[PDB]
Amino acid sequence: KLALDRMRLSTALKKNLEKISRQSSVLMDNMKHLLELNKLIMKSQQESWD
Amino acid sequence: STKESKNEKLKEDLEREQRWLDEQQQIMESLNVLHSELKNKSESRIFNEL
Repeated sequence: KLALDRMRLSTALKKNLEKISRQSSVLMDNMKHLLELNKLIMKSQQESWD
Repeated sequence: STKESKNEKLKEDLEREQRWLDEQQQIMESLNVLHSELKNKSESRIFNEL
């Protein structure tokens, strides 16, 4: 069930990708914040490894 | 936030364990020397000192 749902979301998201980079939406903002987080988390993970 | 807290605790634990290891190495050297010295180191003789 989960795999089917993810595939559906991926294809629908692909079909409307051009509309997304027009942006000027709350969802576009959320994506910019998400990029900032992931980077910090991965750096902290590497330091913990060492 | 949780990852940051984990990293801080890891650093503090690291310094503390380093100090403990140093002290324990000193103690081990002392024990080795003492056992070596003791290993390197009857009625008639006892009656003599009295």
